[PDB]
Amino acid sequence: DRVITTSTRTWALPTYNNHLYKQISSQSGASNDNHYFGYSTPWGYFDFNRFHCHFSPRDWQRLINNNWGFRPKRLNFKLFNIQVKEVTQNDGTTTIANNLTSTVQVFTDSEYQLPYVLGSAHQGCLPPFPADVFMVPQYGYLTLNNGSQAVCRSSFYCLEYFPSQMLRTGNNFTFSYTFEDVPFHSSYAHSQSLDRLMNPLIDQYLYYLSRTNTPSGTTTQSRLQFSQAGASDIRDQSRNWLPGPCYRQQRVSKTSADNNNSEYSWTGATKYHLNGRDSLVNPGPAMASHKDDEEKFFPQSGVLIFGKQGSEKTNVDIEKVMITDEEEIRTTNPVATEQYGSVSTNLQRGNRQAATADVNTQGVLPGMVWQDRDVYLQGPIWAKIPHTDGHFHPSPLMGGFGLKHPPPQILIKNTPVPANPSTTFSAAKFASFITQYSTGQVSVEIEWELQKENSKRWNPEIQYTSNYNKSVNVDFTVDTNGVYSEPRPIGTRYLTRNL
Amino acid sequence: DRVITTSTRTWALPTYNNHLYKQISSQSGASNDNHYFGYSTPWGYFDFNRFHCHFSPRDWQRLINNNWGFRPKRLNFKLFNIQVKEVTQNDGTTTIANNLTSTVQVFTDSEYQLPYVLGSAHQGCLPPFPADVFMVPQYGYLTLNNGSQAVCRSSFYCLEYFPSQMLRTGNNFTFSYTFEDVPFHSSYAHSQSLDRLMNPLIDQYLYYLSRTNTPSGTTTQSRLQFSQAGASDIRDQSRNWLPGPCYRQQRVSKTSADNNNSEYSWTGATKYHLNGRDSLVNPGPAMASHKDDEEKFFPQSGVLIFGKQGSEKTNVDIEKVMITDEEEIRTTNPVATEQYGSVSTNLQRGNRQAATADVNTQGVLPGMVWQDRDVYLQGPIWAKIPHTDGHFHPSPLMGGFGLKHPPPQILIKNTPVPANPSTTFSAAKFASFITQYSTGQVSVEIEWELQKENSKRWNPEIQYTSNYNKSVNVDFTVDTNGVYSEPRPIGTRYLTRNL
Amino acid sequence: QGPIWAKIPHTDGHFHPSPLMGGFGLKHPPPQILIKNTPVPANPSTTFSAAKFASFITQYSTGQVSVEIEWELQKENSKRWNPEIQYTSNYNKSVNVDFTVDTNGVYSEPRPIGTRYLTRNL
Amino acid sequence: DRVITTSTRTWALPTYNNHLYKQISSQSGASNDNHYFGYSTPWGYFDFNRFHCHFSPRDWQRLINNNWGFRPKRLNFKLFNIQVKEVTQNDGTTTIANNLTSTVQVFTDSEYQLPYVLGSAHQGCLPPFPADVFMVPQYGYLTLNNGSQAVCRSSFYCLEYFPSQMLRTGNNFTFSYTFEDVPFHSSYAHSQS
Amino acid sequence: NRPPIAIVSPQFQEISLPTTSTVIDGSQSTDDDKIVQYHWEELKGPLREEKISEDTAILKLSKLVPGNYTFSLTVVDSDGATNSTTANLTVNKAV
Ligand SMILES: [Mg+2]
Repeated sequence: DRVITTSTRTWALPTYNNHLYKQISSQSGASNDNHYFGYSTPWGYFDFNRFHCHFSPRDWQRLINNNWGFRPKRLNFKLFNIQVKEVTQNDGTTTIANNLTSTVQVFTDSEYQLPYVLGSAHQGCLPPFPADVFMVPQYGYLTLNNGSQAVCRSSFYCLEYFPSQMLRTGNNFTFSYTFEDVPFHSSYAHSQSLDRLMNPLIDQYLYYLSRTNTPSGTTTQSRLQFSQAGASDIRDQSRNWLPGPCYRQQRVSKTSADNNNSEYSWTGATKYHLNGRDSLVNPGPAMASHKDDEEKFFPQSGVLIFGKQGSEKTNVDIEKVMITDEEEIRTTNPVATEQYGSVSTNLQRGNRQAATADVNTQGVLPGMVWQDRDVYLQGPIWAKIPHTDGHFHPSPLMGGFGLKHPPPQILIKNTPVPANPSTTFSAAKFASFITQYSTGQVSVEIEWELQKENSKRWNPEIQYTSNYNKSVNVDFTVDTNGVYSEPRPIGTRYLTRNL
Repeated sequence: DRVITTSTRTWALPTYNNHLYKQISSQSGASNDNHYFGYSTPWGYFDFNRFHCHFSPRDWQRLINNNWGFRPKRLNFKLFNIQVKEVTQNDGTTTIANNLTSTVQVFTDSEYQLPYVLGSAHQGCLPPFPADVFMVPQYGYLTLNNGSQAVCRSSFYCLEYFPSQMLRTGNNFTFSYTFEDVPFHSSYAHSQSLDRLMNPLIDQYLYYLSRTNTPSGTTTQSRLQFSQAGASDIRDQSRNWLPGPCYRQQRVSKTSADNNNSEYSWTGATKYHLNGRDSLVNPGPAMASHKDDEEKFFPQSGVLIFGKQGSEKTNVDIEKVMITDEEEIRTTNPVATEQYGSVSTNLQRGNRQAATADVNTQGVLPGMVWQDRDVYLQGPIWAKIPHTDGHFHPSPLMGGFGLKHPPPQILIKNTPVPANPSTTFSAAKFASFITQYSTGQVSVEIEWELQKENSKRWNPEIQYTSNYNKSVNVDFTVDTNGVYSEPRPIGTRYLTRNL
Repeated sequence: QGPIWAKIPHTDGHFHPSPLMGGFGLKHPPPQILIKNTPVPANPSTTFSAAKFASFITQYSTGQVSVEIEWELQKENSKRWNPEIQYTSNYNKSVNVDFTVDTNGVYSEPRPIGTRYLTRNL
Repeated sequence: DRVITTSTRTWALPTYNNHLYKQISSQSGASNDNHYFGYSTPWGYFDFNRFHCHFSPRDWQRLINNNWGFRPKRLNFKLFNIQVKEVTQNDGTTTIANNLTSTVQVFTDSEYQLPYVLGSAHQGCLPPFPADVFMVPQYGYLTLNNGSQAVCRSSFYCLEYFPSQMLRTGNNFTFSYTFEDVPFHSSYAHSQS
Repeated sequence: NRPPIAIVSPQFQEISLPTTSTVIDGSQSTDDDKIVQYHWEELKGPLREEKISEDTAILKLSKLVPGNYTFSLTVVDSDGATNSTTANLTVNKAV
């Protein structure tokens, strides 16, 4: 009922901003939806908020083929074997030397006083392959903006204001954290659909309106008739529950000829409108990607899309990305690209026919049930729940564990070391520094709690498995050049449970 | 972490209804939306459900400039120095005398058996200025109605049926109450908006559909392309949360020329339909009053509107009222006068273009966060949560603390004293009484719990402050005639916190 | 951005010793903390010379300095009825935020901030 | 009724005067009101005598909007992570290296035997913004003068005469001080004339 | 300040019948500060009644008869500075 993951990596931290805090904004001209205002800091931070920074692919398979659920319990974070190097360039040459006197400053924001940026799917975690060395990402944040300008409530945080720890070669950093009680992630699909929970052998004792008019000579006549639903009119049965909420997405095909020849990446997107500006909803509320036998379709911005190894940043073709699909939840959640259902629109009578409408948006109703989005090996683990008065079912929409008090941001930076100062006093700000960077090891150890699978089903289940045939390269391995790659996205719903 | 307010006032209680209970209704003719049926009673009641009945303006400033939250803990209520006066008019003159033998009856409805009418923003509390003497309001209530008529489940409550306390001159009344655990009100604005929680320096590892067609010779061709969002396409980033729920309001301008020349106060209003009749939604779900730089616009019935001193009751001009505005919550809640967002409406394909629709109503979705409406110095403190099977996020829409067991209604009335009876028995109901009224002191002491502000921000915050320039009158003071006035509405969100 | 204290001159008489620039007049102020790099001679000649050593190895030092001051306060306790004056940031929009760094990393203090906002009677 | 401020900064101390004490004066010609006579020393000194070396602007606002008075009680001063660098220039190039054997001398004048120059509004404190690195100012002082010349009571102080503390990389310096009873500053205006 | 720059996603709309509705996106228009006003105008086109002349970022054209169209988008600054850009639309009849 427990599994402990441990990951050690080698990081390199450069000096950012040349030690300065700078105001950054879109003040060079942007659309209203793209304006921002914030600060880039000289600090770097540690990001291990992806499952692959902790689970090897084999570990993931062991987890998903055998457990109905799992959730994080505690973590231990360490920084050791730290070394600062000074870089001096003379006559077009580069010399690097060790400085045992310089330090590195480590600030752990355990009181959540700084804007939390982990939880926004940024690229800079411990690499999935343990032999990769990574550059620590620069910490920056955004505040309130009115166009490219700031407003009075806009905040400015200076990190030196807080007490940090100084580390020189030989010193090490340790930090232990306990996760709060959070629900287990559901690593299973349902073997029953919400509209098929009845006993197909017995009729219901309840009636439903089955006919409205009946033959009357040569034409019809209004006459209400009722029936009890059994297996032959299973769609008409009385039920106790409703499918989860929806916020309709546009449907696109993995086959380019099935799509319209126009630009609707934005004009046809599902958006939310906040303080005058639009944002793409992505991935929105947990919905099924497609209905049975339509595996080629997916929600315009309703699924997590990962890049294949070496994929570029912009206007990459569909073969360069790995589109996930949440068809497992189609048993309780609506299909992302279709209406939630239909609803009555008028009042019928002798000279007016019953009219109905499709509902493309459906907020939660009493009696609704649903499954949250799946987590992936290369996806997010947690997110900080926004500090607000109300937050309904705080499960991060990208997937994962919503936490009030998430693992705190661990910020780090190289202490500035002034270059040769003048021999006459100058009040001017020191602007010449000795070029340097640090490097060291980082290890993250997370303890996970498990809910062992205990199915009493008779036939065999579905399990995640490698392809038994021959191949030039093995999946989740390094190629002939030493490059590690993750060939596909691996979800967590293989095992099955009933509804 | 505690602040105790204490307020003493002098009240005058007349005899209402001439001691009778009367049935009241709209049976004189009204619209279907205005019909009612209920009872006016001979009792009066004490209302101290406004912040200004407890906080002096200076106290309010001390509270809002220094705390992130606050909530009521306990209260002590007293009635003392009670005196009954008898009024006799002879030869067109008025004589008032003291009666030490007459009583006043006090009933505290601690078991909530009577219709609770506090919580409907009625005008009759302890005056905000401590030197004002007030008339105790008459207690009345409504029951079920079918037009101007009653129905069988309509209830009639007689208050003498309950055991009350008798008080004559010299007797005093005390009552202590403890508030239930309720969330702290959030007296702060957010320094981050929901669509700007990312690190602007690092790109996301996730992709989004960035283009749908591409140049193909002289025309375009269908081709799906993906990109990772960074700071330049910040609107397209993948996020974990959604803005709070909405129920769209019409937009009106404080500038009369910007508005349409027609009567849409009702025809263009946001309404809810219950059992055949319409009611104005006012103020509905907590939404932002306007988007940045549109301070002149406000939701037709989406904000609390207070009257300036001496403002009349009907068809008062805009200069006579003080329109509040909730622009602080625009960081998480949608703007009251715009769509929640847009949603897909069809299924695009080769010969059909993607179509979308505005969503003017949005029920809660998993992953939604929001801030409740702000409380004001001259606004409501609490409301009784309706006794129902289900009530989602029971925060009174006018603002304040939703309570299951609110401070009980304290009803009071002058005991009737018969005038000279005939000397021969008569079974007829006594209809001649000695004219009188009572008066006395009332003091309410509330203990409030506080969450001290503890911001680690570097630059200075926004604080509520008086205008330092010269003026004929000082704000929140009495004028040359002794009239106290509250010049503006004072909210509670000055301090800032991040999201 | 002004002075905190000043040393009261060591004299026979000093009327109301409150530093005229502002602040706390102290008889025994925080002492001067002086620091200097110890000289390190460069290569000396191999024959004795009584002459004063004039060739040194060029150097400088650097490090961290931290000052922690505990201040005693007299909490405001006004029983006035109307609201007071408070120091506050300007709520309107601006290109830069006050008491922040600009687009180049330069910190600035836009205005002088005094200490007299609250009010007391005479 | 208490608030504790804490400020950490990075300083750089050059060698001043090339290690010499020099007599300085206005002896190059000045007005009678501008004449002086004194000594520039090879020492530097620490100046944190401005409110912004301790209070962030937000801290200041918190202080002034809520208190009628305030006064300093005690202070703790520290020097740590000290490192000496040697600079050698060959062929028009600059090389900097670490010397773990060299020291820095720290003298705290707790008996007030040297001319006190803090208190004359000089520019060289810990920068108000915590990320700024500052140069430590050179200590100098003035004595009696008669025009650009000295007089017999003119004093000359040599700081090596006093016992100082030696610090090499790894050594740190601590100093605690208690302020004397001083009146609270009045952080309020009067509502009556 | 600098004047705003008007941008239109599609500049050569090629929509034919029976498809009668197309769309022009102007939400990409950018400027240093923010844009406060969007204004669409049909400079030329088939003589008809269904005109839009709206003030939205994304323009929705419907009931389009065959012919050539030209729409001019004008964005306004917070200072009052403006800029315009033209869009082309062609509605062909069935084949
Ligand atoms: Mg502009």
